[PDB]
Amino acid sequence: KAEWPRKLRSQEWYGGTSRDVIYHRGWLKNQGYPHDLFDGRPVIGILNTWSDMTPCNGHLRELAEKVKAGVWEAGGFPLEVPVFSASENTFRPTAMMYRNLAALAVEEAIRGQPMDGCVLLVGCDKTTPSLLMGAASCDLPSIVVTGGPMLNGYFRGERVGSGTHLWKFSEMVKAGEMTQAEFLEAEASMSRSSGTCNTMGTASTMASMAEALGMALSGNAAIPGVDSRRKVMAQLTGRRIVQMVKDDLKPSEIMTKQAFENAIRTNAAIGGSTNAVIHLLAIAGRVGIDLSLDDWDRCGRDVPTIVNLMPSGKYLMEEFFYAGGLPVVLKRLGEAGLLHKDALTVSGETVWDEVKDVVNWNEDVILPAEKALTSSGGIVVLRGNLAPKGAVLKPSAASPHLLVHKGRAVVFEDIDDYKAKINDDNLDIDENCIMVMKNCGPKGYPGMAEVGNMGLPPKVLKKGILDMVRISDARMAGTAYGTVVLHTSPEAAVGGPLAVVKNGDMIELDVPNRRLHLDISDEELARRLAEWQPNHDLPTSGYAFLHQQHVEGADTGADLDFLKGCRGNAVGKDSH
Amino acid sequence: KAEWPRKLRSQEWYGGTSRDVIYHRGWLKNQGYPHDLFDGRPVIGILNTWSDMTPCNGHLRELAEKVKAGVWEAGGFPLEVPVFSASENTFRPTAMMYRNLAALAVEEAIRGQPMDGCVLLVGCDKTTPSLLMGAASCDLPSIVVTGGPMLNGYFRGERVGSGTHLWKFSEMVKAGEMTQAEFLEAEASMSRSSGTCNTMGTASTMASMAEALGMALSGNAAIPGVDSRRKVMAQLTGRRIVQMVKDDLKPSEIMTKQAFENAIRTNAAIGGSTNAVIHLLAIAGRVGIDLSLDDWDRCGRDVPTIVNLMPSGKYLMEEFFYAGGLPVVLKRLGEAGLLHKDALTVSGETVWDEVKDVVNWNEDVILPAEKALTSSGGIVVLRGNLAPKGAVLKPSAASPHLLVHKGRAVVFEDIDDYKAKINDDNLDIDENCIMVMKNCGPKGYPGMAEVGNMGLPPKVLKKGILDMVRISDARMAGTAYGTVVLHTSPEAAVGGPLAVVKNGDMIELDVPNRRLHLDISDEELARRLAEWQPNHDLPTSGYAFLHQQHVEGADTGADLDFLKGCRGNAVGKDSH
Amino acid sequence: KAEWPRKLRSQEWYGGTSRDVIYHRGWLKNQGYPHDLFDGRPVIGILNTWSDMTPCNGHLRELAEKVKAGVWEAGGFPLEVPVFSASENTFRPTAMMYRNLAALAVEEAIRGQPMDGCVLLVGCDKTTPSLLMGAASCDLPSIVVTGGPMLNGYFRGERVGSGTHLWKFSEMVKAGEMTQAEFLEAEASMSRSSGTCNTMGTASTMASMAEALGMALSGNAAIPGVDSRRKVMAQLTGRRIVQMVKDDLKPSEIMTKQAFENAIRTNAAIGGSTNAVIHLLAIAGRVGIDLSLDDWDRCGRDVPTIVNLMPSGKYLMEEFFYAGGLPVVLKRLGEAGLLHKDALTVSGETVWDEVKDVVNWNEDVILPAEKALTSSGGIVVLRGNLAPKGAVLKPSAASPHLLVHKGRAVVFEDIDDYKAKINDDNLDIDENCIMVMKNCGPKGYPGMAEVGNMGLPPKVLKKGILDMVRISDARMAGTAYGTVVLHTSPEAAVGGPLAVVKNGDMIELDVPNRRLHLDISDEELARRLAEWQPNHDLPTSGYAFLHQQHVEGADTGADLDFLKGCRGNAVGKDSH
Ligand code: FES
Ligand code: FES
Ligand code: FES
Ligand SMILES: [Mg+2]
Ligand SMILES: [Mg+2]
Ligand SMILES: [Mg+2]
Repeated sequence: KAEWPRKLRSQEWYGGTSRDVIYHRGWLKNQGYPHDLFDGRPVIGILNTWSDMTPCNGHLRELAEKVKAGVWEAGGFPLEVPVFSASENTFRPTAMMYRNLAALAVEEAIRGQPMDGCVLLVGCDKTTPSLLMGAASCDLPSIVVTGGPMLNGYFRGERVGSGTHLWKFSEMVKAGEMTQAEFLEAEASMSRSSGTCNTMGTASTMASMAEALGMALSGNAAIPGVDSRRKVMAQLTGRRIVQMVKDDLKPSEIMTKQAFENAIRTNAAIGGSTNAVIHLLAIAGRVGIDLSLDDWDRCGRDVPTIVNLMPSGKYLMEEFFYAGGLPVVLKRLGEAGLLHKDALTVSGETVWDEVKDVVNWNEDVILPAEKALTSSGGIVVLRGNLAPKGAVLKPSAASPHLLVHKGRAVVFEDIDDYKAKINDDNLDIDENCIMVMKNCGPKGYPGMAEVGNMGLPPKVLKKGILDMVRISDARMAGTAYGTVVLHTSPEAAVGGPLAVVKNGDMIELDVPNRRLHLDISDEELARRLAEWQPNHDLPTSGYAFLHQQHVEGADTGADLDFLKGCRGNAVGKDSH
Repeated sequence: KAEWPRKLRSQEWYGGTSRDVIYHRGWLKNQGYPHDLFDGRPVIGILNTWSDMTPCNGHLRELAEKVKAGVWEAGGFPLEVPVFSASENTFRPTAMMYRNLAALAVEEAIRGQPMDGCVLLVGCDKTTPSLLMGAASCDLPSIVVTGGPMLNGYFRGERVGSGTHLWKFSEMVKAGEMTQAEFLEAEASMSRSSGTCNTMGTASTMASMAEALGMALSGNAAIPGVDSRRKVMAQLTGRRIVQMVKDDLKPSEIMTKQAFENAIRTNAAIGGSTNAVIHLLAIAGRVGIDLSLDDWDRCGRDVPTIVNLMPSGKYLMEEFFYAGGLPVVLKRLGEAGLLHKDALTVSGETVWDEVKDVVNWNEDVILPAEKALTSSGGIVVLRGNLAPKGAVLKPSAASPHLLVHKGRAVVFEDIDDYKAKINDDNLDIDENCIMVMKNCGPKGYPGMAEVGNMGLPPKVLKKGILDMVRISDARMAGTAYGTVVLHTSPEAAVGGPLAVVKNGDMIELDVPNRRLHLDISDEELARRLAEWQPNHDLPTSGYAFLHQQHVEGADTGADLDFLKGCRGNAVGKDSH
Repeated sequence: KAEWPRKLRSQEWYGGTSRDVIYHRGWLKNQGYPHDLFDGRPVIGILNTWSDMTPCNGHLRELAEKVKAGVWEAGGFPLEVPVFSASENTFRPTAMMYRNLAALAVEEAIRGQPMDGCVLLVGCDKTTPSLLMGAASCDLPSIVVTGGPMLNGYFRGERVGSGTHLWKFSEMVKAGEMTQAEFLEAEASMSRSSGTCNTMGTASTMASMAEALGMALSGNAAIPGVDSRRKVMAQLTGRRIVQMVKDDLKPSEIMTKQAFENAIRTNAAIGGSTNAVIHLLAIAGRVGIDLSLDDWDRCGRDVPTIVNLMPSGKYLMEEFFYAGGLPVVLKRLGEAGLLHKDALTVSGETVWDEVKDVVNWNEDVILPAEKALTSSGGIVVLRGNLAPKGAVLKPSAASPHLLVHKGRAVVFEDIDDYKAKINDDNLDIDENCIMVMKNCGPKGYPGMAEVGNMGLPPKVLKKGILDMVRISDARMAGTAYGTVVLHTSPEAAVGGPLAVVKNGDMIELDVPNRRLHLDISDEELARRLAEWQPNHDLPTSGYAFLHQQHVEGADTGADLDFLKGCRGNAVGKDSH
């Protein structure tokens, strides 16, 4: 470890008696700080994604105060810094488009200001990855505090998740099976405490990825946003980041290729969102680890999903927490040759040393190896002429008889074409057809929306059929079922083969052999591709234009090309 | 109703251009208020019992902000006013001693300052009664906001209440049946969100009493302190109190003898704390309603306890809430000739009009009339030479074979004598003995502590016996079982017959006939009483002295004598 | 000093593993505190008089957060506790009546809860004395944080104080010499930042008394409530109180008879409010120091008033601060044999060691000894048959030719009689008359209002006469001029000789000889006194009744009799 005492980067702002420093120090003193706070003790930036418009993060200012208390206790100097908050439930066209913008803004807010370490206060879907991406591109000691999930929803005395019962309550408000005064009580019971989606959606998955990567204190992922112990862990986190600054325990020493592999296997074990694939690839591209879609494939194999939570299962995050949460799961991976046991965490201990003594307190929700939901619930990476740079599928959430399936393509040229055609009873489609949607990726939608879980055509569900093969260049909510191929790359909008799929074309899906094949000749594919031109709207100005010019494919994390890698934390030139 | 517009009492401070008013108005303007806020619109005092030392009320400042928003929306002028917070879990000798002091301080803070209406932000045990007592002695329009109970505690995957498992975890930390690192996780799971005790203890009972008296919006009692809908109800409350000021909807028009009777029957139906007896008698003595121990007896009869919650039952407040909470219970009392249906509430509607359409969503926790826990779970008032001014007992929590019981007295001269003798194996006591404790009432303890649920002597539980008859002048937690006689009045310390009970004396308890008899001659009782002198310590100064001089007996609510009644809201003389 | 480590009184609540302690500790943990905060480190109660209805204290919650940060830094456990806030600008009949009630409530909030030390967050007039009174009756280590004065008011480009220009702007709104839109800008400029009255009124005087008694860090009195350095001093105060708990630096070791004498001389040097006499006598009666009106007389002599501030002078608190504030003044008293130099302060250093090196930066506001306003600007204590227990007068604010004056009495039987008669042109009064007002003391007004600075009769000011001798049993604002005799004791309402003064009686005022004489025979005084009966209204219930029964005279500080003295900090009996 590094020498303590030493001159930290904040002392470039706050150390000495040159005119430069009495400007910086004397200005900050107008908020009323004792002079010894500028003596070179660690200055801790608390990066807070709280916003009134990101209700998933509604309690994060209370957590900031707990962090602050911990920094004070440990003799640091805490400064809260709000950062761009990309909420999935408010941002249009899709929060995924603004993740890279939050990451840019976080990076520059870190490097450009006198902070020595970082607490990443996160919660809603895209906050966790964008803060880790921006923090990783600076490589100052950083630690994640997770907001935590909402409590269980109870409407009429039954367990309702968040986003699950969106179908029944909209179907019933129009089909007259409930009042409007009945419907307002129903909505008020789905999201009834501060916090994130309480299924194994993107928020729960990314909190789990943060803890499994070792970037948060052990136990961080599953505490309800509203439990006392979430405040406790916030204050302990504030104590810890001061020591981490002294020791210079940097993210590049935590997010090693072995830690990413631990996260991949944890994603399998928890049945986590397919969004974690895109985000971990993006975070690794900031740290500078070589991580690929193929790493997701090889490390995901033969890891049973063990947590019995919707969508894949029965319970919600509350129960996952009361059973011991993510540590119990990490133990089991360690008891099976799947965990890299000696991976360093932010506590200074190894992941195995943190988890090895925890007890599973409800085997109904953290299942024994025998009663697991799937024996290989990792994500699979399909390749072929239709996805030359790769596509992903969650086999746990699929239908056995459709894992190997060939069928004829019904094509939707974009999201509007899909909504026009799907419910139309004139559409030529049966259950062996393969639904194919284009122009839904990063550049195409724009922003790669969660439209990949296309709803089946009404004339197909009338037969009592619940699943069909669907392919697109889009994403999918962590909450989903069905045999869905996602993140098809290159996306249609950049001229990938998926752009030139026509109705009637034969498509073969072969998951056991990781194959996804468009059954046309190489000549016909070549001539269809040479004829291609970008049919979607091209922005001419604004951030939309920037994203259109610079976003990459979901196969490498869908980052902006000029933002890949780590640019360090060197202090910039002085402003006077 | 009253005339609106009109000159409200705040305009004595803030209306006109006399020097008196530009002092008052001009000073308050240093916090930055537009001038039209002083135009005579309702000035709403938000009386907040939040404190860092009353963790039951930990989230009340967040609720104050929701109330404030509602007052703003409705065109009032909101001003937060902290008031004395008597927390049962911090205050020694007992929070009951400071309830009257909080009520005094609340009363004077209302009458002495320019507020036209009151929001009573309450939660922990004694806050609800002391704020209602002080507000009732002013009779300005007032409305109660309840903090709400803590979530269910889960330690190892089983439901633990608050205060229930205090026995097992202390027994096991010393008997070595769990680590110290195991014990710290256990404690951190008993009280794991902001709020009050989540059984049918004094806090849940007094929240229910407030709603049943109609002094809070319907649905107020059972929302977890931490549920979104508790904030919603806070904001609606802030809107409503502005209209109530305009209409002059005063507490004296809500807390009618019929409303108190509705509360008494609700206490029976919910199996509520015996503390509600003392508090409702105290609140009624401020409003000026004639309510007596006998009213508790007659109105409590033949009301089954229907809510299946500890101590009397199986579940906790969370489940009571998800089933529909107190409105469901008030409906059932209305569907049975037990409710005064036309009693006015603070909403402007009648109690029956508020509840009549609500649905019971879990009959396991709000039981049908057939499966009720007791068919007459009201409280009973015992009288006799031993309690000439009355004593109370909760028959639901008693043992059938001990409802009628005569036995010989084992006397404990005070609380110290009890702890010295109870575990001593030399003590002459069997299970037919009647345990009798003195000097535990208002003047005696001092403050009437919750020591009435005396623990049995170890040599008696060795036989597998769980209950004995106990008598004292003390109180009991809302959480309790056993055949216990409470609030024996006059207390021992003021020379009531309980003072002169000696070991070996025959005592008869006869609940069906409301009898509690000390079997000695009237001559022997007279000569024992003439010999009496006050053996406990007499304070010479401080608040303890004031309480010693002026507190009355638990039979009339244990208020201070010079604080009984309503002194109105007349503006006092001007300070210059 | 005392042993550190040791078991502090909070460990009676939070130390061990008995059931008693897991109740207390486990409950407080619902706000989310790490377990080691209960390890016996100092628990610091931050007693906060903030209220939306005490605008003088409007920024005190921000200061509480600065204190909290300091307690955290020093390894204590900070808990904010709101206390009763007696604001002079809102409370009717007068905040003086509620000072003893705030002191009672503060005392019991300290002794009854698990705090080891106290930060007294104060500001508006009566907050400082009531918190010191309550804290002194417990004698736990305590330290004062002062809110600070408002900035200078500027209306039209001239310096206006707070309360000074109340005459001109009310005279002009009715005499048409300004618009109503002009008048609203004028009021908005008198009180234009958060803080207390910015003259040498009661708030500035009591802040100065706290610093001179050594109960606040040096420099505490004069920082504008709104200056950055007031937040700095709050945080330093939070650091310091943790050490003070460890060292057991108690108020009884700071408020020695020598410290009170230092305050008396400081009051003279600053030309402080006559209210400080009543409050210091009250505080000393809690500590148990023998301090008397005579101590005020002897120690006040020959101390020139040096601070050039209204009412006695030209500038306001802002300028007093920029010149060095109270330390500069304490130095000068030390450079003149007037200071007890070795008096201990809360910093651990002596008062002289704190101040001895400070520099006077504006001798226009802290005057040299030559240019002083008065050479003996202490307060004088008059005695005689008319004030047998004493009366006070500020000679600086008097008229030289009226210091020795005999005249005939014009009597006002109470405050209502005065307002009825004073402006009536039929009243038999010239400038040699001595105006005498009764029934304005503690029991009489009730509450001893600031009505002693009676306005002269219009027919007297028409001659260009600005001063007349006035006598009453009332108080006076810190802001005042004129030859006024105050705090006449015993007050009229308790049968003091002032009760039986009749029109035409000769009264002699002789300040140089400390004499105030009612020129009637001892026989006529005796028979007038035997005929006396209490003509004012007697309260029958409520706090008014309590005050009527128990308040004493202004000659001993006007405390409640049963609240005099120190009752210690012994932990009370356990509540279960
Ligand atoms: S919307 Fe924020 S967690 Fe799903
Ligand atoms: S201690 Fe506050 S609710 Fe029981
Ligand atoms: S009114 Fe609060 S300082 Fe004068
Ligand atoms: Mg999402
Ligand atoms: Mg209780
Ligand atoms: Mg004053």
